[PDB]
Amino acid sequence: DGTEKWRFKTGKAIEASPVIGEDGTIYVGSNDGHLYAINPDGTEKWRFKTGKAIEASPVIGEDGTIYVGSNDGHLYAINPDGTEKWRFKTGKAIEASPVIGEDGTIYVGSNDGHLYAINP
Amino acid sequence: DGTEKWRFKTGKAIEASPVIGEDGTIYVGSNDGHLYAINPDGTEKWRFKTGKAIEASPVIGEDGTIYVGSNDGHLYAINPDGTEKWRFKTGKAIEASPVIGEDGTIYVGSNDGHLYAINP
Amino acid sequence: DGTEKWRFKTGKAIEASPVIGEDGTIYVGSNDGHLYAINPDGTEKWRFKTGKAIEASPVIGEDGTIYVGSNDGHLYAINPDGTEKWRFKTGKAIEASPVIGEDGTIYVGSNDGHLYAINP
Repeated sequence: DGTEKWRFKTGKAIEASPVIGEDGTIYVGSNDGHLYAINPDGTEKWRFKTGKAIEASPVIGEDGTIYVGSNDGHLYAINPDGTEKWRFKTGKAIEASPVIGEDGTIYVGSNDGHLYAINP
Repeated sequence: DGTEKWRFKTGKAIEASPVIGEDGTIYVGSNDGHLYAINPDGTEKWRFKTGKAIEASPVIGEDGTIYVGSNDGHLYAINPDGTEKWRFKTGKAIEASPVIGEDGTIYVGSNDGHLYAINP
Repeated sequence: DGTEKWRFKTGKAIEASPVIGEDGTIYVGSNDGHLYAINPDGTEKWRFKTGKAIEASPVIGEDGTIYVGSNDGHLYAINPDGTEKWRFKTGKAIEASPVIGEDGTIYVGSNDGHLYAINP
C-alpha cells in the first residue's frame, strides 16, 4: 500500500530510528533537543526537552523508564508519563544509545572518553 | 581461519551493516545509491537503484519486503525479487533505518524533521 | 537512583554503544584505537590495540569470539582472553559493525566499497 497514515512534526532533523514501547507508544529524539512520545494515532503523548540535539535512539528499560543521551552531555531517565526520573551529567555529548545490563545498570559512552555505569 | 570467502564490489563506501534474509540473501546499501541483494556465494541476485547514497541498514518485513531509506528522501519497499513494491517521498534524506510496528505500520524519521507512519 | 556506579577512562571519545557478552563482560571501542574488555566491577579485563579509531560496536559470536572493525581498515577477531585470533585487511576504514550468518560466515562492509565474506 505505501500511503501516509500520518506525519508528526519536530523542529529539526530526526537522525536515529524510533523505538516502540509495549503499549504501542512511539519514542523518537529530534535534533531540536526533545524526546517525543507519540500515540499510535499520531497525537503527541508528551515531549521532553533536553538542552541540545538527540543523536541516538532511546532505550526502554524493564520498568518502562525511557533512557536517552543528549548532545548536552546528560543521560536522561524519563518516566512513562513524561516527567524526569533523573539525569546524569557526562563531560561531552553522548552520541550512541545506552545499553542496560540484566541487573539494571545503565552503560553509556561519552565523547569525554569514559564509559559510565549508572545505577537505575 | 580468517580467510576471504569472497568480496562483492559496489561503487562507493558501504556505511551501514548488511542484513541477512531468511533464505541467506545478504542485503546491503552503498553510497553509490544502490541496494544490493547478494547470494551466499557472492554473486549478485539483484540491485535496486535509488537517487543518492544509502546511509542506514535495510529492514526486512515479516512478509519478506525489504525497506531502505535513501538520501534521495524516499523510503523504498522492495519485493524479494527486486521489483519495487512502492516508494514514499519525504522532504529530505532519510539517515536511519525504519522500524516496523506490530500492526505492520512502518515508521521512519527524515531530515525534514518529521516522523512518518506509513501503511504497508 | 541515577548515581555513578563507576566510570572507565579511555583515551578519546567513545562513539558506539557498548556490548555485553554472554559472561557479563562489557566491550567498548574507543577513538583511541583500542577495544576495551571491562569487568562488571569496572576494572579492565584487557584492551586490544588497533591502528586507528573504532567507530562501530563490536559483535560477539556464539563461540565467544569478539569481532570489531577499525578505521585502520582491518576486521579483527579477538579471543575471549584478549589475544588476536586473526586480522583481515580491507582497503579503507570499516565504519559499521560486522554481521554473522547462520553458517558462521562473517560479513563486513568497507569504505573501499566492497562487502567482504570472511571464513571464521
